Amino acid sequence: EKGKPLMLNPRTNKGMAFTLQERQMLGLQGLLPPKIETQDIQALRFHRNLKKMTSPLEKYIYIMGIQERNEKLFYRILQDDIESLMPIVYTPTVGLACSQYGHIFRRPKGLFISISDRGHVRSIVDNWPENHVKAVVVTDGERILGLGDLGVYGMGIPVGKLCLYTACAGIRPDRCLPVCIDVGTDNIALLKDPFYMGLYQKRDRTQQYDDLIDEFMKAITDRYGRNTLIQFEDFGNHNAFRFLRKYREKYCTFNDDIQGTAAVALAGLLAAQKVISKPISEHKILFLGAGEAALGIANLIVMSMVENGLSEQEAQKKIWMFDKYGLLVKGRKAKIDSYQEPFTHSAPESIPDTFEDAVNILKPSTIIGVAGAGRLFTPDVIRAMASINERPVIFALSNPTAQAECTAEEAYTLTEGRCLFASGSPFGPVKLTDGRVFTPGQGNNVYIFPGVALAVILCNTRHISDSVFLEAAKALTSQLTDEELAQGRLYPPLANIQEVSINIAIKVTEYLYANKMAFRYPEPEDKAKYVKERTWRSEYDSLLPDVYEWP
Amino acid sequence: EKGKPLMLNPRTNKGMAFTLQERQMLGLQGLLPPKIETQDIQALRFHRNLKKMTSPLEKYIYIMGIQERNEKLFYRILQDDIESLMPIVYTPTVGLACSQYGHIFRRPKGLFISISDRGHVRSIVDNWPENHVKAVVVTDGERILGLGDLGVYGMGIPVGKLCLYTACAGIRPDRCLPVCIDVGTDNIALLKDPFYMGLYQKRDRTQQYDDLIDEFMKAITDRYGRNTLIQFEDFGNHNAFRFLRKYREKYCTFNDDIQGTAAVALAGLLAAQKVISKPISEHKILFLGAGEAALGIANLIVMSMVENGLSEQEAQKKIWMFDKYGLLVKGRKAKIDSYQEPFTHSAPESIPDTFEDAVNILKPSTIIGVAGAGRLFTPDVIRAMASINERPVIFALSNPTAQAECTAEEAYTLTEGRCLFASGSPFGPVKLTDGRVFTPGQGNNVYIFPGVALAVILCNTRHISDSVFLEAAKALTSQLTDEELAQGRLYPPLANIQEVSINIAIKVTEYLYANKMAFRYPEPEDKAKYVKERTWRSEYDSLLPDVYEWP
Amino acid sequence: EKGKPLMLNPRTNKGMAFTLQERQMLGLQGLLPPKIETQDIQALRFHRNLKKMTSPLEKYIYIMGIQERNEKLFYRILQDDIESLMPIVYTPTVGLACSQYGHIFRRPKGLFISISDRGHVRSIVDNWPENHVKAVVVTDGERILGLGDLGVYGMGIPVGKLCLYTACAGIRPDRCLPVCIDVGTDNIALLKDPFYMGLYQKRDRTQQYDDLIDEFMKAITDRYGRNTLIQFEDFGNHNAFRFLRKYREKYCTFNDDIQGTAAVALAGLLAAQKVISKPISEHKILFLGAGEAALGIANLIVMSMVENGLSEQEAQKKIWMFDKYGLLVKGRKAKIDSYQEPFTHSAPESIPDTFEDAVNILKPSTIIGVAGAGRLFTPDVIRAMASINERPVIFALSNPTAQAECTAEEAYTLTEGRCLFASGSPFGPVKLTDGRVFTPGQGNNVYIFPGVALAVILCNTRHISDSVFLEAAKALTSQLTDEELAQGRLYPPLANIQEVSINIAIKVTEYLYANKMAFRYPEPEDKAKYVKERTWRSEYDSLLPDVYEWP
Ligand SMILES: NC(=O)c1ccc[n+]([C@@H]2O[C@H](COP(=O)([O-])OP(=O)(O)OC[C@H]3O[C@@H](n4cnc5c(N)ncnc54)[C@H](O)[C@@H]3O)[C@@H](O)[C@H]2O)c1
Ligand SMILES: NC(=O)c1ccc[n+]([C@@H]2O[C@H](COP(=O)([O-])OP(=O)(O)OC[C@H]3O[C@@H](n4cnc5c(N)ncnc54)[C@H](O)[C@@H]3O)[C@@H](O)[C@H]2O)c1
Ligand SMILES: NC(=O)c1ccc[n+]([C@@H]2O[C@H](COP(=O)([O-])OP(=O)(O)OC[C@H]3O[C@@H](n4cnc5c(N)ncnc54)[C@H](O)[C@@H]3O)[C@@H](O)[C@H]2O)c1
Ligand SMILES: NC(=O)c1ccc[n+]([C@@H]2O[C@H](COP(=O)([O-])OP(=O)(O)OC[C@H]3O[C@@H](n4cnc5c(N)ncnc54)[C@H](O)[C@@H]3O)[C@@H](O)[C@H]2O)c1
Ligand SMILES: NC(=O)c1ccc[n+]([C@@H]2O[C@H](COP(=O)([O-])OP(=O)(O)OC[C@H]3O[C@@H](n4cnc5c(N)ncnc54)[C@H](O)[C@@H]3O)[C@@H](O)[C@H]2O)c1
Ligand SMILES: NC(=O)c1ccc[n+]([C@@H]2O[C@H](COP(=O)([O-])OP(=O)(O)OC[C@H]3O[C@@H](n4cnc5c(N)ncnc54)[C@H](O)[C@@H]3O)[C@@H](O)[C@H]2O)c1
Ligand SMILES: [Lu+3]
Ligand SMILES: [Lu+3]
Ligand SMILES: [Lu+3]
Repeated sequence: EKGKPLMLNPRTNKGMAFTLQERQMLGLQGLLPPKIETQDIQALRFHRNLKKMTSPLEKYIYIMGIQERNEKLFYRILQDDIESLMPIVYTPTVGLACSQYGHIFRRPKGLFISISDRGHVRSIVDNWPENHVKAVVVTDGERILGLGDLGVYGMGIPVGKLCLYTACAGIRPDRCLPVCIDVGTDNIALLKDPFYMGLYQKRDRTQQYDDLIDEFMKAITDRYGRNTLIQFEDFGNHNAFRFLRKYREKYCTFNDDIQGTAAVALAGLLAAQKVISKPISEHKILFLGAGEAALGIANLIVMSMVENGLSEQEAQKKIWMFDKYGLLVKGRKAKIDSYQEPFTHSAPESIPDTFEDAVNILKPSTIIGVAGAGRLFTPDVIRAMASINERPVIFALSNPTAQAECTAEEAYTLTEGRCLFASGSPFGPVKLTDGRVFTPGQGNNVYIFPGVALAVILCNTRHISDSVFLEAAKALTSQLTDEELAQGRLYPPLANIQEVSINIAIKVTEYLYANKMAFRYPEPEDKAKYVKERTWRSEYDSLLPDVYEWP
Repeated sequence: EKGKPLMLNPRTNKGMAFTLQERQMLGLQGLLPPKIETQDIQALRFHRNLKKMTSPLEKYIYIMGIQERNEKLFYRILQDDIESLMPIVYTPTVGLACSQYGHIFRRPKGLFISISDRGHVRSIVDNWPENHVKAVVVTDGERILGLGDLGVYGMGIPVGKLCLYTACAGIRPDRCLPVCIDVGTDNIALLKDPFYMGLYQKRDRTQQYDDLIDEFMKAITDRYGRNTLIQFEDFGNHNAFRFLRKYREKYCTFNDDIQGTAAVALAGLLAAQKVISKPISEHKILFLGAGEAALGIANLIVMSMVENGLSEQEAQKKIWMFDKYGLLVKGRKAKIDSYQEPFTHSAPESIPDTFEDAVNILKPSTIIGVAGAGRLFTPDVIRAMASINERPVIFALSNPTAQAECTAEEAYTLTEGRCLFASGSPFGPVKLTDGRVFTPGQGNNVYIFPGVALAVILCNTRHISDSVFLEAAKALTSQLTDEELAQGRLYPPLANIQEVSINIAIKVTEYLYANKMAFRYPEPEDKAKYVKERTWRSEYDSLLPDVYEWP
Repeated sequence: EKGKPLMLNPRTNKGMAFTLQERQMLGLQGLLPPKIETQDIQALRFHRNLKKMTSPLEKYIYIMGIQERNEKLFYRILQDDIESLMPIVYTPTVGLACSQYGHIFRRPKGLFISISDRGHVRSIVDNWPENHVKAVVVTDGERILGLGDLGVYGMGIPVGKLCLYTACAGIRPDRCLPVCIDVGTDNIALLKDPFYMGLYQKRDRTQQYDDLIDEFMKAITDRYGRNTLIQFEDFGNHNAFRFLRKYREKYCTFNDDIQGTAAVALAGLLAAQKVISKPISEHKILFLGAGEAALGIANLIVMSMVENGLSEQEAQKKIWMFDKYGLLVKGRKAKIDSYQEPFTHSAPESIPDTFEDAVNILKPSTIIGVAGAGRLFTPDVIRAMASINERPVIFALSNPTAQAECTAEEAYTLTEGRCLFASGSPFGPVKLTDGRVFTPGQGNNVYIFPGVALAVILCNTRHISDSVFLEAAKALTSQLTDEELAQGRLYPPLANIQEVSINIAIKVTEYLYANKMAFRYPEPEDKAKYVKERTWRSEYDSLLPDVYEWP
């Protein structure tokens, strides 16, 4: 192609950063102003403009705009302050954006397969411009973060992650593809909003539903290969948990909200013991709730507990769960799902009633907050664990900084900095009464999924096993400098999420090869330089044709 | 536009004559043989191959090939050997090819409008790739030359024709458009021809046919401009005359079969007298038939008799018509149509039975053989004219050479050479006993329409007046040379048909301006340069961008 | 893409076969005669036309055009009458066309990597409009059949060849790419040909040459992957054997004029013995030449011998070769090449001054005319062998039908039908005095390269071993009927080359597969239906967009 269609395609457009030669060769001369910018000027003007921006959503709507304008530029700036931009491009700003979706709508971004399209998903799947695709993120928006049902308003999610895929891992922007499935909704507020962008109708939980998913999986694979990466996101547990059991062994899929999480959690717990050094067998982990996040970590734990010569059975018997309906035990009045059954150990002599109550009775070495019900890690709770453990482990991942089970402060200050804390949300250093500063640890999934993703793709791996995430964990934590440890943080600084992911890549592509799960041939000798070589760069490319005089 | 499509479109492609640099900058490198030919080299490979060919229609096939192949090479070749290729790319071989259309089809060429498309003509009209179309050529296939109704097999003419408009006048191909309208055919054979490629049904003569032409008429002027020229062709006398009467002053249209013909005749008819010199007033013209081609002329004659000082009446009264049914006289039994009455004079004392009988009875000065009935211009008939006239004028235009009213020999020899003979069929010189080579001329309409077409175009004339044909006629005649006269031809050698039409273009555009029939401003001063300036080239152009250093 | 480009493309064009719906929707109405044809009427128009043809090259020309205007059709027509068209699209008419290339030239047909494009081939590769290429053919026009250095006039071989890959095996056209590499030329005549379409310089042989080959090999692989099939062709022995050993291991390359030829012969020879039954050990084999063919053939034989409980050494020791410099024995006066040594045995007591002479002293079971010098298997040479052996094997591969070492007649007759004949050129049945008719079997490589090519591709077989060709022969050979064996052919009817090749492919896949060299996963339980599926078709395909109401 040539001409303005060049300037129209974000994948090509370089704005003023187009060289005079191209500008001429390409028949652009006169379509751009007499100025030839660099990628540093263009970028400058950006911050120079993002600053004057007030609200974070406004900044989102701005940046997200340079995505459908100039692919390179958009992504260059991305890493430019990847640390600070991430929270606008993704969490939490995107939850805002996702709620606003349909109002702040401007240009479309992903792929849309509706239940009204059943029987033709393929052709649709064939409507997508991109030739080579390797990454696919899909959601049916049923559980858009803590916003619950958001229908197609949720497509904001796929869009976000795929950005990180590239931003911190180096996956090709073209090779990705966010997708949103529309089967209707349940949010009335959504069913009566003239600005909604999907089929106006209650969800579809009939057989039609699965078949549709089925049809799309095949359509995607059919169209792009069987090794093509398919990440399930924001779904309705039940489905999100069964749609995994089902296809995992059939396709190249994985669900971050589950596997992706458990990965980071572990990493946390891990690095903790690296400083605690407490003989596995004696551990006691108690959960403040039995949901998705829980069951998810609960097993990658057992999994690694077991990997240490422990029988799955005795392993999981070291895992206790406490959800709204009280403590998770045998025979209780409330209900307990199949996934729950294992972690539901026969009732202890005396039954607590307060999480705080439980803590005692059971006496866990560890305690994790995943109930998203605000601050339940009372001062008492903390201060009790703080007693029973010479160095307690507390993890409040609930989000946002509104739902955490507690705070970093109450955490350390109520334990003599004798505890090891980690927050799912962000939290500031903590200097205490003795001039002691404790920089805490935030467990974002951005720590895993992008790394695991790059590996599985560059390896032509055909399936993603749990041992992978379990291995992913290690990879991560095994990135914590002793001083980081000294500092007290159980997660590598979010400033270098790149390299960290790039490293995690390596170590995973290696692992893959060793266990012979990688089919990419022929195996390379230097995976380091291997991987590091395959990353996608924002650095512009000359569009000039290869002329050359002929002797 | 770039890539193979450059090589795929005939207008762009130029084969191995594509310069290394264009190849390189256009991305055609390694798509063409490393050799770089010139146009001549190419045009040579052609004439070399053409040589080893046998049947003309075989050639016509080959040649018409380079058309839908390399626009710029095809034509160069044409005006390269015009006098010799003319009767291949067009009559007579084209007559052959039309009857064979379907068995010799390889690729489509013009625009097809069918009554099945009635109501949507416009849309059809809108599918023609070209943007700027100035000259059109329509036909409904009813009377393809002497081959009659040929259904869609006639589309072989609009193309042939236009080749001349372009090769002779110097008109821009991408500005012409050969159109073919389908309303069934009446040819049973075709009707049963399994390769016939039109609608399988009787010719529709209902009201619909009228509306179609209309819809099309307007649909074309709409999309292209009411100043856009439309030439009617191989049509059916009855229609070709009314449509001519109708849209004449409504659009920029005319008809070759009538208008075109008429002019060329007179051309001869003046080149003759020019050597004869016989006081108009004593002139007596007689037609061997009274159809289309006769009345078409009969009036071009009048107009000029009346231009010389006669009155409409006194002029025609010097014209007589004798068709199959005998002498055309006031009250005669056979039918006389409104377009004949004028020339149907009052019965001369004696009514002749034979054309030769009439020859005496009337005592004409000029004899016109247009009945297309072969040798009816009997040696006697010759000898008679030759007697009663010390300088008889005989015109056998019937075609082909067979239907000819006679032959130059039986004319010149049977007159000692005291006859000014012209034929619508090719005849070589005739050396008699005393040893005198006379080159009888032929009156191809190819002399007219192009040059006029040429002028009417660039003059943005809105309507074609017959006065233009009469004028045109002079133009052509006045091309003659005393030597061309002394040689015996009243028509200029086909060889320089280039200049011949070009030169006519000028003189005609001039006439247009002066009578104000021209709307192209500003009116140049030196018309000669004007036109010679506006003639399409055959020589290659560049596609190479305009690159240059910015100081 | 729609409108004219869609019919401007040989791949998409369907001529009058475009449905009305495709016509209206794709904006083609009017652009095509109002007649919707069917492939059958189209193809019908072609034979009915080809008939009136005469010269064999003429037909060639006529059919090679259908190729550049409408794929599907061309081929449809092709395999329609593959037997009669094969020789026209290929040998022995192809050579007629290579010699006349440029003297016939109309439109480019493949890739062109000149030595002048050195250091840039990649880009040139990048100019090929096809995105997924899987089959490649390359040649340097140095030894194009018994014609010799033909320059870029030889491009016609890959092109043609490719046609059969398709027409015979079922390989997707857009995935095939024929290539020619201009490095100058040693044939003078061409160097003086004003039409010559290549580098008007002497054949470069310096280091630049190989380097270019390499630059290319990767260039291709770079763009189309590594597993991309690369068959060599009509090179100058020398390089053919070297580049062979070279890239053989680093690429999916192979050479038909070596590995292919072989396979056919052994398929002939395997056949013979099936009706001869003479326990290997007692086999003796001579050769009328030691150039290219000889060695190739020879070895695969050795390979099989080996296969049957033998030893490389003795094996070839059972093989002898008599070139134009006497026989290939130890210490002879002429020059023996490295590839020739393992067949240049130690001189037997008396040394043969003649083939006939060597025929006795050696008294071989099998004989093979691969000298292409003509009839050297004289009636004596025949009868002699006839005598010596009760069931003698004679194979005269030399081509055309002029270099044939003998003929089926002089074979079957001068042996009462005691021999096992097999010729390279074409020959029809032979009836004897005792009214005994025998069809002589022809051994074209067309029987092979397709089937295989097809296999390697579909199986992503990264490399092509010799154990496959030999395994190919067996498979081919195994396609013979006992009645077919009755008539006496060692080669199945060319009339069923489709299946033959397909079935050969099926057999090979399982092989490639079972031998763990097929990488395509998952390995299909049914190779039959498997291969049988992915076969390309000549049946047109709808263009209509997938439309459907939304409930
Ligand atoms: N200038 C450019 O845009 C440019 C230049 C050279 C190569 N390439 C591309 O590189 C590819 C060849 O790579 P390879 O086969 O040697 O690699 P590989 O086989 O080592 O990689 C394994 C698979 O992962 C894909 N892949 C590689 N890096 C990726 C990334 N960073 N993000 C997402 N997917 C990735 C590959 O296409 C391949 O299918 C070609 O498809 C080509 O299009 C692009
Ligand atoms: N990477 C991360 O940082 C990350 C990842 C996943 C989940 N999370 C956090 O975990 C929280 C829950 O997410 P989820 O996916 O597990 O949801 P979920 O619905 O699966 O979990 C809810 C569980 O918590 C229990 N619960 C709710 N309120 C309770 C209360 N007031 N007291 C006691 N138990 C209560 C419920 O019984 C239920 O079993 C969220 O706030 C989220 O921010 C963080
Ligand atoms: N530029 C040229 O050289 C040129 C141009 C136009 C027409 N022509 C020739 O004129 C001939 C007729 O064309 P037209 O358009 O006038 O056709 P037409 O059918 O309209 O007219 C033919 C006339 O001749 C009469 N006629 C038929 N047979 C006759 C016979 N046997 N004896 C006497 N009269 C007879 C008919 O009554 C009819 O009126 C054609 O054969 C054609 O070759 C030549
Ligand atoms: N290299 C090229 O291809 C090239 C270069 C210069 C101009 N042009 C073309 O010339 C046109 C401008 O015409 P102008 O205003 O100078 O002319 P003009 O005003 O002198 O002519 C008046 C009319 O005649 C038409 N015309 C001119 N030459 C013609 C021809 N050779 N055949 C058929 N129709 C013809 C014009 O389009 C115009 O409608 C532009 O539309 C442009 O596309 C082409
Ligand atoms: N599938 C087939 O049917 C098939 C395949 C390949 C080759 N061939 C035929 O094989 C013949 C040669 O091809 P090639 O590949 O062997 O090429 P080549 O040029 O490498 O082989 C020539 C050999 O024959 C010998 N020779 C030359 N003249 C001789 C003579 N006058 N007397 C005895 N020996 C002589 C030479 O020493 C040389 O060893 C051709 O005619 C060709 O038609 C047929
Ligand atoms: N209407 C159409 O033209 C149409 C429709 C559906 C699919 N397809 C094509 O089929 C391909 C899917 O192949 P698969 O995954 O089943 O292959 P596969 O894995 O079963 O086959 C192995 C390899 O052989 C190649 N291959 C298969 N048939 C071929 C042929 N006939 N000619 C040349 N190469 C061939 C494949 O591309 C593949 O790389 C897609 O690339 C798609 O473009 C075409
Ligand atoms: Lu999520
Ligand atoms: Lu006409
Ligand atoms: Lu060959």
